[PDB]
Amino acid sequence: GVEIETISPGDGRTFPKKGQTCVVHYTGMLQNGKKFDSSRDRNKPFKFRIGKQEVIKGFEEGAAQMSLGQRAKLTCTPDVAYGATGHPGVIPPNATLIFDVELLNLE
Amino acid sequence: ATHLRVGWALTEGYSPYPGGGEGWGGNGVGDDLYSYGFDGLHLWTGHVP
Amino acid sequence: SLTRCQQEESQAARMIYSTAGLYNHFIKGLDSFSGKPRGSGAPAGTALPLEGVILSLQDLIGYFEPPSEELQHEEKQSKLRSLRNRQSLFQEEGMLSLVLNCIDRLNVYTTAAHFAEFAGEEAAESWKEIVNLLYEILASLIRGNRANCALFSNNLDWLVSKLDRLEASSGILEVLYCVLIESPEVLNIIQENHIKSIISLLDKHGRNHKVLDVLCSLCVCNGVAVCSNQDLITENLLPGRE
Amino acid sequence: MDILELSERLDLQQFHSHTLRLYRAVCALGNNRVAHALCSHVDQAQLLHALEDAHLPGPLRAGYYDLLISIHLESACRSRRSMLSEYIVPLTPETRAITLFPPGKRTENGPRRHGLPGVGVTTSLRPPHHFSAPCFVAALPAVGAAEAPARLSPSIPLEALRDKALRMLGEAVRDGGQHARDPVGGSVEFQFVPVLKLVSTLLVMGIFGDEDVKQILKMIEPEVFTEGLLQMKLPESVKLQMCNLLEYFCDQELQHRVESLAAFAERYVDKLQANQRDRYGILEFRSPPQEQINMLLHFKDGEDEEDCPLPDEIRQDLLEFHQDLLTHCGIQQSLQELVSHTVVRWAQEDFVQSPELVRAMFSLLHRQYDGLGELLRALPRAYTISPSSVEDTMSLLECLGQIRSLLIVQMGPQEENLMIQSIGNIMNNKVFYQHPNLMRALGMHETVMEVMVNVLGEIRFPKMVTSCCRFLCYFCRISRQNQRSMFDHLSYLLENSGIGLGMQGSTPLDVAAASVIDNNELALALQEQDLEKVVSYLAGCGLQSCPMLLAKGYPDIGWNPCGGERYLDFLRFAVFVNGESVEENANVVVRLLIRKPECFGPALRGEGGSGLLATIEEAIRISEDPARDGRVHLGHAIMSFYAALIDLLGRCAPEMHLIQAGKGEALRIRAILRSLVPLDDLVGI
Amino acid sequence: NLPTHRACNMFLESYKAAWILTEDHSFEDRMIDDLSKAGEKPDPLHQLVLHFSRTALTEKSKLDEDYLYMAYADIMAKS
Amino acid sequence: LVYYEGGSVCTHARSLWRLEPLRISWSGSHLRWGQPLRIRHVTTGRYL
Amino acid sequence: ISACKGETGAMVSSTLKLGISILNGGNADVQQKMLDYLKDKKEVGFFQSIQALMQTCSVLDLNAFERQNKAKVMADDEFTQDLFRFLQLLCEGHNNDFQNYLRTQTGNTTTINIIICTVDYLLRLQESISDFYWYYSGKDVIEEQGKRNFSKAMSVAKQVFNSLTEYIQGPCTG
Repeated sequence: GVEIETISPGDGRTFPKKGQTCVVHYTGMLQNGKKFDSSRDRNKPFKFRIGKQEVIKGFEEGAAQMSLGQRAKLTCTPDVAYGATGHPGVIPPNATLIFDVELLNLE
Repeated sequence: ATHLRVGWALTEGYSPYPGGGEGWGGNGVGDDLYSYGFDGLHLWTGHVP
Repeated sequence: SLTRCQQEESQAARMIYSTAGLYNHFIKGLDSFSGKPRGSGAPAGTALPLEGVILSLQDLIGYFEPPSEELQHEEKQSKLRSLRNRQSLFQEEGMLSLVLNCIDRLNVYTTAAHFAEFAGEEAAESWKEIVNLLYEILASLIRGNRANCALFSNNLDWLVSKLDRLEASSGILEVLYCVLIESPEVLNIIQENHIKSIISLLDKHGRNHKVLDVLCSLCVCNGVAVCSNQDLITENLLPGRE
Repeated sequence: MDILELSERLDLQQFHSHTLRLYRAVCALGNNRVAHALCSHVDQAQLLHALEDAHLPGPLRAGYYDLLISIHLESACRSRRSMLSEYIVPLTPETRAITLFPPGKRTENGPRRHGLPGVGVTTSLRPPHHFSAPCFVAALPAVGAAEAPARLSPSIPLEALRDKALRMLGEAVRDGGQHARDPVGGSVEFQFVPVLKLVSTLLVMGIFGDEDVKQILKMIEPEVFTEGLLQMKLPESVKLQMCNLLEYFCDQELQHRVESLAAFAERYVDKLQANQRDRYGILEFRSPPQEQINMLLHFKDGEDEEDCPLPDEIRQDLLEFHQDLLTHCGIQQSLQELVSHTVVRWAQEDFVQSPELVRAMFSLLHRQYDGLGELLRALPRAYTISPSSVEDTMSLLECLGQIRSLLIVQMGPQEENLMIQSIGNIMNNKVFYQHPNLMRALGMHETVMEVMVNVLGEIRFPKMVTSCCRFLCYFCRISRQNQRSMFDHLSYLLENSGIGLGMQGSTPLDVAAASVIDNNELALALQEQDLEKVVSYLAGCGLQSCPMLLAKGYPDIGWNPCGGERYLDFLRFAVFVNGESVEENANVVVRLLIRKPECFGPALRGEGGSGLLATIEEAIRISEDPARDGRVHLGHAIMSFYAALIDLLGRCAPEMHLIQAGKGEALRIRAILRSLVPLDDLVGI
Repeated sequence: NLPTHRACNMFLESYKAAWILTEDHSFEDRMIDDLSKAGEKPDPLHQLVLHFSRTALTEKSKLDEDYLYMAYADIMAKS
Repeated sequence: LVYYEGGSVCTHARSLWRLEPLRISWSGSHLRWGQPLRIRHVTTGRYL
Repeated sequence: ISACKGETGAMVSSTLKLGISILNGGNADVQQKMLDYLKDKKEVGFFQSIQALMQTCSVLDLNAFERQNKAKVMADDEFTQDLFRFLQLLCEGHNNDFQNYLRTQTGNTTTINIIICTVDYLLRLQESISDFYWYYSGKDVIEEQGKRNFSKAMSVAKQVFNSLTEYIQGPCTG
């Protein structure tokens, strides 16, 4: 599955529910320590709807367990993210992913 | 992210210079074997948390 | 009817006669001791000194020099025309096959000591220089002539597999670059293993920009972009940031 | 380490510059997926930071500028440039307000107020741009799904980019004005070339507004447009970019002139037709409308021609507009004088070395001197449409720009699917059969012919040939002018029509037949070499067995009946028109046929060949035996070949009145035809 | 009586045929005189002629069309 | 073997011959009619 | 002119017009420069191209006339006039050297005789005109199209005759 560790605590009461839209800031790097993506570089928060297979499984499962304003770290195994095919030219096959996620706003 | 660490250092070998360095730069306390630092979640030494 | 010919053609014919005789003698001498380990032999036709072939190769290298880039337009055009004519004559008489055969004969030995095991210590001091000069003369012969470069379309593996060799790597790389530049059609037969071999050469021999130029030359064919090549290069070079 | 340290580490600098060159190389010519992949190795912040760094070495500065341009802006600029040679103006209230000169009449001097180039309202149709936002956490799509949509292009904020470009260009101009000893990048060329290239690309793509254009114009020459850049001392590389900018502004001037002419045309027609209606109501009218409009305008000579009933005020309006158009072009301080003086001074000062600079500057000078000829040559492209059709036109354009994007790419299955879908979409549009002149002006039949030529030049993709053939036949079936335009490729079409398969569906022979059919003028213009080629194909077909039938396990036959029928029907179309025969083509065909008897098949052979009746009876017997048959059946094909041949020979016969006149040629031809086929065979059949 | 856009198209073609072609220009002599100055190494007209000669002398199997050459040759001939 | 051939062979090297008189001194003299000669192939160095 | 290799088109027409423009009146300096350049270069492409251009000039065609009538006869008359005017201006002024050079090129590897080519074209044109008259002999009146065709054919014949006269006006005995 996915492992979640808390960096900065959040509200602790509000959680993402069905039909809502999450606005997050994230940064993703490989297990070796090499960065491959960051939404703060583009200076625009990422927005996605939960339950509509818009993103990979691990990102959604990690974001489902976080409260409003929380900042945490997520780890995803290869069978959850891109499997054995990877992302051509970006992610090699059989890679474990590490994300640093902050939840900003809901809907 | 903002950097902030606190700890102890040794006079003989701890010498950070602005700019480049080990890893991806930004060397502070705990990025060699001459300093020992803390930041709230990790113990840093030898450029390893 | 009797027609007079220019002196340039007669000079070329005489040089061809002498060079063909000498290189046939050298090939026979090389084939003499194939597979018979001993301390004596005749690498040349009748155990001639090996300095003669070196001098002949250097003279041939000097013969095929391209014109200076600082000359006038018309003079440069005339010099290029003469060089093309001379290259066509030499190719037609059949020196390319002779050079290829010499390279094939010499390729079976991996080091100077291994060659001296069959030709003696007295003849092993010129092996590396002869190989380098042979690659240089091949590159000089095929440069700028697409008709000559078209001969390599069916023997690409024979050229690619020799990039591992560490005696004359630069000459092989230059020959491959010339072949790729002159004849874009060969871009349609490149496969994955050749690209991986080139990338492995880059990994093994250090950071060299000639390999980057060679890789760049494999993407566009006279105005159309050849995707596969681009996709394979991106997939095999980029993701592993090493 | 710090990247600026590459100022003294030359090997690393060379390696990194060649690495950037490779980055550009792997993205060239529509590699949008590779661009999306590359957007993770060199992100947006790095590019925006490197655009402003003043301490970078020159090669790295140029490489980063080129990398930004190639990753983000190349494809849209290429498409927009490819579709800038045509003017389409919709008849809208915004169009009516366009005038050659600004409305202010307070200045009545010679120059009046010319107006700034590229500033104002334009209504020519141009499709917008499309981009996608990069993201590397999106779910993987359907693996292996064919016919997937195009990859679009990575996105980047444009307003901040153009503001940054303007600021950098102003900074560079100020820096160069002071004659500093440390130019950015180490030299003037490295300081100036990338910024000018970026500015030119952004200008061509159409991003800047009126204020930005005014600022750029003021930077070019402060005195003319209400230290200057044109009057500095520069090498050739900067002068090339300067020429590009001047070319863009001249193109804008020409477009403005065309739009003003169209607006005046609309207003004048609206005024004139009501007067014509009133004049007819008060009371020549049998002439076609083109002749009417020609007659109504016949007063250029300045005399009151009674042949035209136009009142005084309409003529006054037309004459005033003509005078304004003449004085706008300078035939009777400004951009033209500035460009001419600058080019002449540049040529005088030094001996130019690069051919491209010479060509560009002399093209600019020629454009500047002959103002009216350029407008005269540009008019045959302009076109006007009703405002209700606009939404229909744009889509068609977005289809056309699709095909042109796939002609510079190596061919594949997904490319085949996209081509077929685009051609079908173009065929399904309705305006395609409402404005044929516009379709001819856009020259899309040339593009389809280019696609077909590329494909044909053991074929790999058989479906595209059928698609192009059917599209071209449909295009030919529309109007006479389209038929005449397609008629000029007949030699090539017949050259490539000799394929041995034929049964792929539609074939270029069908295109040729559609090009020639039922057109008297086009039929009379046919050359004899094409007929000879067709006859040679027919003889070759009649001498050899069918390959595909043999490959399917069919009984061996000494000739190919299923093949020659197509050539026979093409000849039949070539000979017979609108129920009457053309004597020349019939005589040529008969004379060509009689000299190659093997075209007639085994039946009409003189060396032991049995007559038509015997072979028809044999074919009838064959059709009763499944063993000698076996989709295509042997007896039916054998019957059809001879039926078509007899039909063609009957259509080649002369007319009755020629026989009545007693001309020898008709009697000779009829005697030959009678000698070929006996009457008893026809009666028995 | 007729759709407006068609009427505009016929008006455009008729105006092009009747009024624009009737006008005359005499810029050839002025252009040649301006290009022959060399005031303050060949003059610009010399460079143009040399460029066209260089284009002509190149070795190629066929002579491709060049509209710049045709226009400038027409100008020189009319001068 | 010896052949008659046309075409581009008219500009190749294998179509060149050299004439050698039997005289040694003044061998560059103009050829007399009926004078004995030898003909040599330049590229192969053989006499017909 | 030498680079066209005998292919008709717009470029050769523009070149011929420019040559006629700069050779008008019989300019001796232009003739001297052209002759010096031609004798220096020793190239054979020029006269081969001229001969190829001459061999493709058209004449009156009767079958095409009938085809058009049932509903292009001489479409390239201006090019023919330009070519023969260029040759005449080349020989203009009783320039003996250029006349002799046009008859025979001494220093080249091969030679071409332009006078005989002009005579051959004249023969073809005369035969075409005779066929046209034979066609129109029986009719009582002549329609406008025949009149215009006759006019353009005779306009070409005038220039051919003038070119021959300028060839032999030396007197150049050869």
